[PDB]
Amino acid sequence: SLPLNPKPFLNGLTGKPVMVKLKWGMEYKGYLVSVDGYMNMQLANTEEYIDGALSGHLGEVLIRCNNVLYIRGV
Amino acid sequence: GVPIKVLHEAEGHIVTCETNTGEVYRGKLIEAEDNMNCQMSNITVTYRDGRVAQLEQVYIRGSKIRFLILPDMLKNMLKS
Amino acid sequence: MVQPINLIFRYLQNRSRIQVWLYEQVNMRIEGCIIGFDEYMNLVLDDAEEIHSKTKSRKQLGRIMLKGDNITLLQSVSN
Amino acid sequence: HPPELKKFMDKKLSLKLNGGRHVQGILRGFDPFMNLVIDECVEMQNNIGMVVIRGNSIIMLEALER
Amino acid sequence: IRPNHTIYINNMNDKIKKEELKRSLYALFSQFGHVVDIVALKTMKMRGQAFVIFKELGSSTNALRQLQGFPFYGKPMRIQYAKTDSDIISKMRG
Amino acid sequence: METILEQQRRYHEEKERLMDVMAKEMLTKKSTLRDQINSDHRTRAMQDRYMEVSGNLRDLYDDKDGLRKEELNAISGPNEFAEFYNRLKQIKEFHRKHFEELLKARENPSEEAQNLVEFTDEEGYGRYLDLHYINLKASEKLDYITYLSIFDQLFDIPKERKNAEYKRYLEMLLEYLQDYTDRVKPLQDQNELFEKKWENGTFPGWPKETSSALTHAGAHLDLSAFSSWEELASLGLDRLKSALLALGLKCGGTLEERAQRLFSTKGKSLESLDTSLFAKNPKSKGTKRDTERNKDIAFLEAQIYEYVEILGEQRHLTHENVQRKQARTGEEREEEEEEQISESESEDEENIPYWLYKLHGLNINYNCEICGNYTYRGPKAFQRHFAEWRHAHGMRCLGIPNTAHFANVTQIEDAVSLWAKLK
Amino acid sequence: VKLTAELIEQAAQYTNAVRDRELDLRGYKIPVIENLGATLDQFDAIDFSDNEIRKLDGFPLLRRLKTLLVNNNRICRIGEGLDQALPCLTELILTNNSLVELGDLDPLASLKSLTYLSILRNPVTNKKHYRLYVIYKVPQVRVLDFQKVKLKERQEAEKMFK
Amino acid sequence: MKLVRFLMKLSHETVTIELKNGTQVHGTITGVDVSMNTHLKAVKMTLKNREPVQLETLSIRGNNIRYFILPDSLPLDTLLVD
Amino acid sequence: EEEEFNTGPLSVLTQSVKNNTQVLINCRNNKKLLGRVKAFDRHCNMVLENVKEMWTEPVNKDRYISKMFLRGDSVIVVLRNPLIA
Amino acid sequence: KSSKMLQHIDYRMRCILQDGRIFIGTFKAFDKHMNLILCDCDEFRKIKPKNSKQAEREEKRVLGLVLLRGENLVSMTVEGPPPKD
RNA sequence: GGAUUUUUGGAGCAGGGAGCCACGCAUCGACCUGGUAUUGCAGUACCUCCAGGAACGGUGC
Repeated sequence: SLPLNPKPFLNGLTGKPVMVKLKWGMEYKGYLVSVDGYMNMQLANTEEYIDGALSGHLGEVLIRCNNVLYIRGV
Repeated sequence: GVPIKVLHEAEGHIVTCETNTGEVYRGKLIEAEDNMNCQMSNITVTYRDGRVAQLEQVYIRGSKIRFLILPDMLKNMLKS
Repeated sequence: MVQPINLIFRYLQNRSRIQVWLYEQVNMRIEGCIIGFDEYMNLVLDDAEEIHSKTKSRKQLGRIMLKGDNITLLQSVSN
Repeated sequence: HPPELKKFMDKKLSLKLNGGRHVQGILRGFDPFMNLVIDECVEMQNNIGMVVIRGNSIIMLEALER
Repeated sequence: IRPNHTIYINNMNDKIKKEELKRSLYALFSQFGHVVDIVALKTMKMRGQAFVIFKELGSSTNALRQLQGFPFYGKPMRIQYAKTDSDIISKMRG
Repeated sequence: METILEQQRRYHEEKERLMDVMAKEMLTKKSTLRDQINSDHRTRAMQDRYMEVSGNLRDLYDDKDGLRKEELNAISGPNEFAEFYNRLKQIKEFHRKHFEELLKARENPSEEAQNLVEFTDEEGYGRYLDLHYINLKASEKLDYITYLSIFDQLFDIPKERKNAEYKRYLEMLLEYLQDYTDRVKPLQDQNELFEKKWENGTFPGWPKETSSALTHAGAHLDLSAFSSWEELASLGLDRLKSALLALGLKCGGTLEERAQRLFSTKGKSLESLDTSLFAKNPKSKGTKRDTERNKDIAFLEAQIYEYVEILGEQRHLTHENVQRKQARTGEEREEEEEEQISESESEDEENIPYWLYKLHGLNINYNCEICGNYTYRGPKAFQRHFAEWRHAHGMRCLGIPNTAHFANVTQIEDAVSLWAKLK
Repeated sequence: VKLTAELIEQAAQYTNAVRDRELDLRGYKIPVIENLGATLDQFDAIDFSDNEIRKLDGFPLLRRLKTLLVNNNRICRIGEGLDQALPCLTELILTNNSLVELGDLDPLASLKSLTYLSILRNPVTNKKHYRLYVIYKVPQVRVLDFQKVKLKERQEAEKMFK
Repeated sequence: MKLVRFLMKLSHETVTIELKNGTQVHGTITGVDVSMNTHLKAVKMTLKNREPVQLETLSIRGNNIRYFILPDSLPLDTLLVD
Repeated sequence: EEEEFNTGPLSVLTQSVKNNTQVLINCRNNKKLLGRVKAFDRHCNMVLENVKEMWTEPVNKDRYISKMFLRGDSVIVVLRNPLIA
Repeated sequence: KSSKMLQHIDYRMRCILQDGRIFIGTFKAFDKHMNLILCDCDEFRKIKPKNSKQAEREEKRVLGLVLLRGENLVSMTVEGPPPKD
């Protein structure tokens, strides 16, 4: 696309199912409620996938920005 | 910072530098930046296994320095 | 002189496929086509992949935003 | 501030990176964060071409030239 | 080929590792004067050869005459004055 | 090969040279020996010491020598120290080291290299000289110890053995007692303890902080002791103390009371009715444990004790200093500090602008087109360039003749039509 | 021209061609090796070529000294406690000196890291069995007089002198 | 709001602090500054896998703190007022 | 700024303080702190009440901590739930 | 007051590094980042002695005049009083 | 005044077993024996090839 930046991409993905990988290898799937300037992230109906396998169903979750490796829409 | 001024004072002197990874670099300090970035020359490097090597020219990023040893020629900033 | 940010701007324009070296993790690297990026070197990658150097295995990701925290190094790949 | 690297411009260098990683190439440019552009880069050996190294992950550099 | 600060050696046993070759070369040639630097590569082109650079020119001439055909790692070395001036010499002169 | 006779000879000769040097020293300023000897007197009681009169008048026989300042006395004492080290070494190697046809045989080879034009007056002169820095008279130090510096051994507050700096230890002590009820003087009052240091301890002698402190302090006092008296054999003193430690304790703890019997030093901290139960207690599991854990500390305590005893005069001298400085005013304390400082750092032996280039109009970007599209940094510079060799060479060789009609030229083109207007 | 502290302090100091820190003590006419304390153990190499030293002795404890170039001097004897003051001595170049008897080379057996040894142009060289003697008495040497110590020579030196 | 301000009010309290490197610190706060650099007295400090050592004084770089365990008595609602 | 605390991801903390509800904090130390948020800030420093700390050592472990301050860098994740209920 | 560092200035100080080393030297200067200037500084690895009957000192190294970067500093305690010099 | 050089973290976690001695997996490097090619004027990641050897070194789990 004509330049698609970090910030708009993430904003487009609000209201959507996402999965976030953390640096530590945990993964969290849920609906992205919001993100902020520092790229802290809020998920609803979160699920946890560790070793790529469903571990725990967690609900509403804040992820501190420094933990994030990458975010994927899914 | 006061330590930074004392570092700049050691430019032109032989100094020792340990990195964050524990490699030990000894030689002449050519340039020291405000952020602790260090240009040195005619180095002896002593790795974590104990082995030595020789380098003509190096530059180490300030953040990745654990510490520096400076001459005692400087010790004599006593105001602070 | 080439400035590093500009190189990226070039990668962006070219749509060259890019391989990223991550910080303090050697066994995995990330790949994709830079669509956009920001002041923090955060990247938007398309049709992205996790590359396991040990397992020779690739994990398919699609639309990725990688935080710049992880960036060690940026290279281009012909594929 | 800028890093004082003009002296090293267009010289061949040996770069020690975190993770025990080492590459070699010609300095083509830099910014205030010490992010580098390195040309004809080689991973220590396999040729990777012109690359960007983020200053964050730069431990040490050594000139292979005078 | 006029006298030169640098001598060109060929007919060297190319099985010696590069860093060992250079260190023995330095040792052997130190007897005639300070050796400023040694250039030796193992490429196909350059293998079995080395350029030894001395601070003093008299040292280079003495080395050449005294070590002509000296057995080094099994072979008799052949020494000659280099065709050109060494980069290091040119920089040290001007 | 090498004739050992010559080597052993050279050795005895060098030894002679050194003895002669330190003897010359002891001669110019008898204090050097006297000082030393006096201290020695109180460590090895047998030592015979000179007549007091000699000591005072600073004389060895008839001539009374000039009194020297402390820094120099100490200096020369450390120099003599290294000299005695050399001597001991040579004496060692020497101990480890100790026909006609061959005579002519060698005398023949002596003909070797006849053309050796050179004057050789440097065997006994280079040695004699090696042990006797400046051009003529600036530094008392011999070439042998030319890089010997006391300030790298003594701090300024110690004044080359005059005082011992205990303020630092007062700090550490405050850190040890976990309060501030303790003043420098009360701390010194504590040190004085060193039977008292054993039966009236500042803290419980099984306390960690305390034992650590005591270790550091002990070490300091000892190093200070030998530092301030180079001339006395350190090893001798060490061994003396060690033997006193081992032999004095074993029979009765050396510490005996007519009431409580025999006390144990450091490890147990208990008395004992008779020597009998005392001996059969030195094999018990308790005493084994303690003597096996608290050995180093007990020994260090003991050293602190005996070394502080040997330094009673310095301890008193310093305590005095403390009280003085304490009773000073501001100006007084300042001037005194000045004095200590001077004593410390004294010889041991006395004899453009932009605001102007912008105003002037320079360092401003400009270019001449006719000259190599050259750059000029000032407008005044341009007139000079016009009345110039190269500028006129470009004109005249261009076919545009020189001097004053063409002055305002910039580009090559216009002056061509101007020159067509000329001719 | 005594080897003095002052002498060492004004001496050319540089990184040599084989990338080691070397101190230049050439051509001073030094007769006796002494006062090395002042180098502060900061050199990988020390060049004592073209001097008048008689005995390789007198060194302080120098942990970093790995290369000793002692060309054109008058070395006729080697000190006995060399490993105690030079533990990592790896290369010793003694070309053109005065060692005459095989037994005078005996003190080199105690230098555990000694790997490069050069004794050319010394009278001792022409003594019968000089090479085999060095190989058996200083087995830690891998290159002797710029020639590889080979297995066959080791075995041959094991027979003779066994 | 700025919670370091809250910590700066805790002079003369005794606390237990757990460090990032696992070390445990029990002592009386003499001062917290704006960088959360914390200073204490009468300190019993237990590095992970040691027996405690007692120090009359200890000064911690703020970043190395994991968390403070506060006195149960502490009246938080008072301290949270500005 | 309040708006960003109110509606942004930190509203999780803002909501927990207002309702006096429980939250589980996954923590860098591999420990989890379960309790109520008395206060929080940008960095996710927090003052916590009725904290149940849980971890593992395999053996699970826990311990009660009435009053405590958490430096926010140690935060990995903060979870709001039907936990308080 | 700002004094909490300035108080200990000139004193002998025991400083603990992030890898777990012990640097003991004379605390002469600091700054915003807590970069420290340590005169007559030694490094210890194995122990900080409290009169360990076996020995007090193993793996001690004399360093001299040291500038330590604050990034890698953990903590400091008073080791001994100022040397007078 | 939490976005690369310091203070709002890239940290976290994994070693005993067998009879003083010895050790799983992956990657890279010289490296050591034989034999074999190459005789070439340079400025260097590295450097012939063929067969055999690694009770070798470093990093990660």
